[PDB]
Amino acid sequence: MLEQLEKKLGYTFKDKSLLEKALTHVSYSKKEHYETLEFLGDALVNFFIVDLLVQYSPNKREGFLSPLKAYLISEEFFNLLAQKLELHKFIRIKRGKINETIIGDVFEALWAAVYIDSGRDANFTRELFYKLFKEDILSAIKEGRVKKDYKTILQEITQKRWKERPEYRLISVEGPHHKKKFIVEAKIKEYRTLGEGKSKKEAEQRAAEELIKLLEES
Amino acid sequence: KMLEQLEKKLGYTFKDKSLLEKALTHVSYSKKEHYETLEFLGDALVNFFIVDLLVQYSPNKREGFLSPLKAYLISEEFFNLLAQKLELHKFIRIKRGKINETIIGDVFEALWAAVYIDSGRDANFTRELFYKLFKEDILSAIKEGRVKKDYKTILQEITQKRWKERPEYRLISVEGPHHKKKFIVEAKIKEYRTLGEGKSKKEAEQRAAEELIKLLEESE
RNA sequence: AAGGUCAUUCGCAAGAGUGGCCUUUAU
RNA sequence: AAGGUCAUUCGCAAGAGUGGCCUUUAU
Ligand SMILES: Nc1ncnc2c1ncn2[C@@H]1O[C@H](COP(=O)(O)O)[C@@H](O)[C@H]1O
Ligand SMILES: Nc1ncnc2c1ncn2[C@@H]1O[C@H](COP(=O)(O)O)[C@@H](O)[C@H]1O
Ligand SMILES: [Mg+2]
Ligand SMILES: [Mg+2]
Ligand SMILES: [Mg+2]
Ligand SMILES: [Mg+2]
Ligand SMILES: [Mg+2]
Ligand SMILES: [Mg+2]
Ligand SMILES: [Mg+2]
Ligand SMILES: [Mg+2]
Ligand SMILES: [Mg+2]
Repeated sequence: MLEQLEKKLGYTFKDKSLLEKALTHVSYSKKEHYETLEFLGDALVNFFIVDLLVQYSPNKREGFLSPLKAYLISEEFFNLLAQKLELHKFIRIKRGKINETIIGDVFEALWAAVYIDSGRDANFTRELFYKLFKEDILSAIKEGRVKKDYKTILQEITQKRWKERPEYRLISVEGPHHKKKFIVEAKIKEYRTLGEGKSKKEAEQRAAEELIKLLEES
Repeated sequence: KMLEQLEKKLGYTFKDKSLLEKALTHVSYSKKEHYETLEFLGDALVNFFIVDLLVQYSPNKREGFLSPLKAYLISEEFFNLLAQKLELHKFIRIKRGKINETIIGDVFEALWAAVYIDSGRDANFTRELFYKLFKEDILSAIKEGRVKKDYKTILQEITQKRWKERPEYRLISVEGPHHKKKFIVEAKIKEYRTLGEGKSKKEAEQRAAEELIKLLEESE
């Protein structure tokens, strides 16, 4: 069933045991799993994306490119690129959902696989990667489909205005001990908002988005 | 130019000298044409070189084993060590300021991005050039335990397994001009205490943590 | 890495670098 | 990313994955 991936990919392995290893979670083999390929793949793809950014972005200033990169090398973004490859259909895994973290790990492991299989031909792998995703990446940027970091955007707003940082405090924690929903207040001066999520961080991001919003209505 | 000497050490001659010059130029010297963007590309480029090397020659290729190696091998400190081979500091163009380890580590990244660009974005070629200069020295530093230790992390792993607790760090003193400050910090776990000195809290906590680890290996 | 802040340098301002601190994001 | 820990799964132990929390490092 690797052949469907090999077509979506447009590459055929000279060693299918590499491709297999890259699609295989440890809960299906503690002998041959994506972990190591995931390590190389992260470095290899971060490089692809950054290289891409320096090529096409007119504003080449590190203060501009950086927060772009923080998004385009993120698990959240890798999962989107994986959707083009229907990556979840090829993942050797037993007990556990194929959640965003697994998908992203495989996506990293995959490109490591291609790289090594091509004989560590980074030039080839890079262009193959660009063949698949360059237009998708560049279009996300152009159309503003880049996830905003509201906590950082907020704090930079309030530090310029009041030389202070907002306060996030925990309001409630409810649900089964791994299906928890957090509710968090975010406050600056006397402006107060709420957020809810499945991590303390996620709820703080929501509240902070509301707070940015609230400060603009005023 | 003088660039011929660097080019010699490097084993590569630039087609575009301006490209080389930009990688060696701080913004204090030229707000128009300096190393910042190259530095950005280089960080990703060089990290990859390091990582691919680690995966290639290491028997233990576990995530949680390689990552701490990587964490030292892609650090400003370690890049300053590689820079020495090129004598990078005598080529850097900088105006009102010393050429500290941050500048050198920055230029080390930029220079590699510059070779990369100047080669027509040939990553295979650039990676082999890096290796020619640096592969043996890198592998040998790993082999010979010349890898800097993350004491604060080592220590909290020690105290957590033994006592299910993290050491406590408290500020004892600060000394000097707000831009040339010297910190003294205490690390504590149970009744064991050590002191540490540094030019930043983190560096002092690091020295404190190291001594505490030593203390714990005498009694525990 | 980014923002604020203390120091310092570019005569002050604006803007920038470097050093410290605090905080925040991504990997 | 690592360690501790809560939850959960692999029948328990051992080991490992996933989700939460806390802490630490590197870029
Ligand atoms: N918080 C962190 N501290 C140290 N290294 C990290 C951290 N996050 C990511 N890394 C490094 O980046 C590699 C790839 O990360 P990842 O894509 O999240 O699996 C890891 O194996 C580590 O070497
Ligand atoms: N703490 C950080 N938060 C976010 N991005 C970072 C951080 N440290 C390094 N980076 C990213 O890595 C790039 C290279 O870092 P550097 O080698 O320190 O100049 C930066 O330009 C950022 O894109
Ligand atoms: Mg990654
Ligand atoms: Mg992981
Ligand atoms: Mg990863
Ligand atoms: Mg928190
Ligand atoms: Mg770097
Ligand atoms: Mg850098
Ligand atoms: Mg910098
Ligand atoms: Mg900075
Ligand atoms: Mg982990």
